[PDB]
Amino acid sequence: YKLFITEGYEVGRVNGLAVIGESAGIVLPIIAEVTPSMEGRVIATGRLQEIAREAVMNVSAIIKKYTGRDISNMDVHIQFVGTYEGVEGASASISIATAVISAIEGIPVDQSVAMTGSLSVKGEVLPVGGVTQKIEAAIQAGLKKVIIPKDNIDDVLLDAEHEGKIEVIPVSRINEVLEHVLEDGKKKNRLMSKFKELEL
Amino acid sequence: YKLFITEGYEVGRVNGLAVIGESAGIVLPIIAEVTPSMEGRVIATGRLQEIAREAVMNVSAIIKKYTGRDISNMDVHIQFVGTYEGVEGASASISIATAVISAIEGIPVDQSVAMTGSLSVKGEVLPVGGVTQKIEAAIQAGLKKVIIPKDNIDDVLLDAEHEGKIEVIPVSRINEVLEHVLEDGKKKNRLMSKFKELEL
Amino acid sequence: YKLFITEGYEVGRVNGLAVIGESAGIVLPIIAEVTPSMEGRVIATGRLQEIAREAVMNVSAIIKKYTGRDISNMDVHIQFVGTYEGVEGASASISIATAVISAIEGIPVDQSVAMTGSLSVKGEVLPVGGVTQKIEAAIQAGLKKVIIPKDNIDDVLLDAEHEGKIEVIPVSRINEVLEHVLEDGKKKNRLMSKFKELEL
Amino acid sequence: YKLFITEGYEVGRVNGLAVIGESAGIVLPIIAEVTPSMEGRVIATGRLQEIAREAVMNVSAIIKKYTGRDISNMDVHIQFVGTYEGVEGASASISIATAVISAIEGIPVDQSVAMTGSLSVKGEVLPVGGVTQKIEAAIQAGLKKVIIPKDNIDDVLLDAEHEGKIEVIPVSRINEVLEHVLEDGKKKNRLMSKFKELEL
Amino acid sequence: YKLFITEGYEVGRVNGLAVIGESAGIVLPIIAEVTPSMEGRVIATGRLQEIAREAVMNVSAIIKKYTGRDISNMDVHIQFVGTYEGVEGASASISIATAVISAIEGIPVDQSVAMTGSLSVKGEVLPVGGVTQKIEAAIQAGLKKVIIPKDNIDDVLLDAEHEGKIEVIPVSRINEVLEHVLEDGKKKNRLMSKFKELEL
Amino acid sequence: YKLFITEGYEVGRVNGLAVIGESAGIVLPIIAEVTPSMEGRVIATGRLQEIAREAVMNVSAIIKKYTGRDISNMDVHIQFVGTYEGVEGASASISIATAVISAIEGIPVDQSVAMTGSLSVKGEVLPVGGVTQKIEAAIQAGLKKVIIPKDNIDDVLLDAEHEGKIEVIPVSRINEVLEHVLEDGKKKNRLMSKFKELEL
Repeated sequence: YKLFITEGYEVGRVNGLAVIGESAGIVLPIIAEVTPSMEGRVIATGRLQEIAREAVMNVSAIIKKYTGRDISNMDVHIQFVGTYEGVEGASASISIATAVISAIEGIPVDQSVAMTGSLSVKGEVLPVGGVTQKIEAAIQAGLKKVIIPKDNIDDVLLDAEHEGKIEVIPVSRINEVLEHVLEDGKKKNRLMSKFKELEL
Repeated sequence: YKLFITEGYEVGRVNGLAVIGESAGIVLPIIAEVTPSMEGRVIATGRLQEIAREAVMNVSAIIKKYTGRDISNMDVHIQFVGTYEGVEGASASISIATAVISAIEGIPVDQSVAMTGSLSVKGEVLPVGGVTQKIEAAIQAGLKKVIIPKDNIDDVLLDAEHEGKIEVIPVSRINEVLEHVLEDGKKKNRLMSKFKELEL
Repeated sequence: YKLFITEGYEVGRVNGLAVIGESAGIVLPIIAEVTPSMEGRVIATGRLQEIAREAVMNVSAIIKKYTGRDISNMDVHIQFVGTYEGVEGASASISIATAVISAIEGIPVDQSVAMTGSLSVKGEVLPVGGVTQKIEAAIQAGLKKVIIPKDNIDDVLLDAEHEGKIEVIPVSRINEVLEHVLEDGKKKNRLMSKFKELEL
Repeated sequence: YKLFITEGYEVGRVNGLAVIGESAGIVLPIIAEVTPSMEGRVIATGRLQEIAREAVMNVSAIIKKYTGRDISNMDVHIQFVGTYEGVEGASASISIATAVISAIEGIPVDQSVAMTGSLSVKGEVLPVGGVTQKIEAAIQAGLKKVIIPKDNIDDVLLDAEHEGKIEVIPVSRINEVLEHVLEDGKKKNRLMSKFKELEL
Repeated sequence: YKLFITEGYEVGRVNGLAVIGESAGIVLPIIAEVTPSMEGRVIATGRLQEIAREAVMNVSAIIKKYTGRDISNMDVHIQFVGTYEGVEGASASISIATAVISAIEGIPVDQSVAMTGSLSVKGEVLPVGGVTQKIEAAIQAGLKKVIIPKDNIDDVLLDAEHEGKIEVIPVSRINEVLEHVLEDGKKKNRLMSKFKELEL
Repeated sequence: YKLFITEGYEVGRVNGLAVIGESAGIVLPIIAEVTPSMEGRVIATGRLQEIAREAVMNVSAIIKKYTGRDISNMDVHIQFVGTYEGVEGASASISIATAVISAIEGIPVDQSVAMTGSLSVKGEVLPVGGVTQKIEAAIQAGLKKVIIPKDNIDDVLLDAEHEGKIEVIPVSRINEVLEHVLEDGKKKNRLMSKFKELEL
């Protein structure tokens, strides 16, 4: 069995990438759900819960500023699939942020893409460590694409036999991640129109 | 004596399956109780407490989204019957989730069924390890049925003399687990009507 | 001297039974005290502290559900009298649970009774090991009665000269334990009226 | 030199009695200090640290119940004077409990008294072993009085030439120990008034 | 070479005295360092590590009570210079305590002084064994002064040719040790003002 | 073959010097590795493991105080190359400390240097025994430089034909050792800037 899905589209689920130990990359699937708060809470358990809370608060800024969704009045649940000891996740991970936006908007995410990067409260995608290791993991998982921060493109020390078993997609801003992973359709179009101010 | 019940119906109690060491499967009975919080707490003690907290938070998402029960304002108590060293439980175990739903709704669970699987916050049943070992344990316990994730059906390496001393029931979503284990009646019917949106 | 009391009534004190090694039964007196929390804590030290924490959390469910006492806002102190190496106690021991209920309610417990059994969060008394050894210990201690789980009645391999130097009282639920050990009076009557829903 | 003081009054210091080997009694002076926690801690090091932690938790119940002092928000330091191999101390020792009450209340303790006994969380003084050996040690140390549990009075196998080189004071409850060892004055009177409910 | 410094001032370093075998005194230099804990730890290795842990916990009581320093949130490192087999150190050694206070406060210690004594959690200096042997060692090391507990002044069996090749300074309390060894200045004055309550 | 490298630069590896028997000096190469702790451990095996544990704890103080690295959350592995009977190593050896700093910082060490000395928790280099024997060993190994404690410069009883087949470098503090052995570059410069407070 596998803990990640590698093809097709799913709401609320993203293949993130992480590091275990110093340099063993792993695929870290995230699943998010949002519910009415019945003062909403971020609900996460386990080792990576702080990384989850930070990612949800940062994406909440962007969700409030650009889409006007009332995320402070929602409960946001973050699940990491597969509980590994000594995982390090990217702070304010873009995979968690993307999972949340997908779950709130009801727009499926491409499972054939993996991604790593740190989300700023302004919507930027900030550079992270271990990009080569994480790419290799995505290659081993048989993913088709990997999103990485622009500032980490120099940081890909592939191989000669690995370039390219995967498409690398550099990004500087969250709207770019969403263009690359959200299923095409009317809902995606409406959403992207709301981020035009972030582009500007 | 036995620590599990193997026939008839009980509110709040589910026969889960776990692994001890690498491959010794065991029946892991779960009992749940929910009380008013008099900001509710998840109360669990011992080695498997994190597995319990994760399962209750994930099922809480589904309970809030689909049934509208105010679980954040309830104390949820999770008990594992029999304290074994070096048990590994399925993350976000479906047995804990089912025990909680049974306890909140007051609908008894079939004790002749055992189950293993990981619950997603979206209501999916995700694949887990050690499925053959866990099935064997249920066979040894003289259970009649075992629920496993769909994605683990290939993972059943039974025997030739063991197929079939037990009915195997593959599942992809939590509402399926509930159809298979909750006592039939008006309360079960009302509950299942609330999950039709999960089916959809 | 003796570490246990064998006749008369005492608030907060119960003669539990345990096993040391494999089959040496011992009387394990428990004393409990509850104080305002001045977020309450369970306070226990030593080898059996986990058994104590589990028993107090399970009985807390029943105390909240049926009597409405705010036990989350109390400190609960559990003392085991006599510190023996390699004691094994019944998980979620009914003696600890009974000591707590006695201490909160201020209703003395019969010291001439010993008991063993595991408390479920639902209020059931679950079967335990070493029942013959534990009964013998109570006989040697000169106790008059012993409470055991119903499911362990077949498990009493007495002797021919030991049946009966003690009254054996089988139980299935916590309210039965309380009927058999709490001092008769108005406080006991009020309490038992609150458990009628557990009977039902 | 001597490790114990044998006359006059000192805050926070008590001459306890212990056994080394099987029957060599020794005077075991305890010194306690309490500080604001700046979630308080019990701080003890060495072989007898568990005995110390147990005694402080048990006396904390009584301190919270009867005097209302916030001991969970204090650091409690327990020192044993003289580090002897293979000392056995009375579980939940009344000497440690008395040292703590003296230190919190600022009321000096009579150094001419030694004591042994086990404190229950309810405030009782429970019987202990080796009472003759411990009394002899106090006699050899030239102490004037020794407090022992009531239930151990039969257990004093003195001599004919030793009865009485020391005053024996039997006790059943902690308030009695405090009446016998705390320096007389207004602070002692206030404190004892708070224990009247323990007498009752 | 020598393992101890015998003149001038150094932060964090104290010449303690110990016994090897039964009566061979030695100078036992201690060096301490305190760091932020980045729940602080006492870090000590080797044979005397328990003596070190005890001394640091006892001086921590005094540091918290009188100076208000948050020592529970500091890592305290204790080093013994020269690793000798079968050293016995004074329990809760005043040299370790002084090294810690010097290191936290940044106030140098006189290397021309050696000291021995046991620190109580109340700030007293308690008597210790082998005082003559330890004094002789300080004499052989060419130290100028030696601090000993008051109660050990009778215990100095010098010689006729050794009285006095060294100044003996008797002490009853820790503030006296600090008056005698800390470098004079504004920092020492501030510190000593905080101990006036210990004098009282 | 040789167990030590005598020219060029290597991360994590240092040529220390030790004594076998009374006066046979040997080159004692140390290799260190640091890993995330996945509460870190010092991992060392064999005869010199205590010397290794002491050196790592002392250098940890300096690493925490001056560079802010979280070494308590790292596993530190210390290997001694060549297992000789009856080696004596310098307590808190500066070679082990240097190997650790090199491994954490990723800055190679000059293999043409050997060193001996004891590290204080304050960062001083303390004198050690057998300096002549150790220097001779480095000469025989064909090393180019040897670092020794300042206080041992009088202790070099070379020869007339041995002065100088090697450069002797006296040191008083750890930052001096690092200036002399770490490969020049930006990483070394950054590190040395953090020790300026140790110089001061």
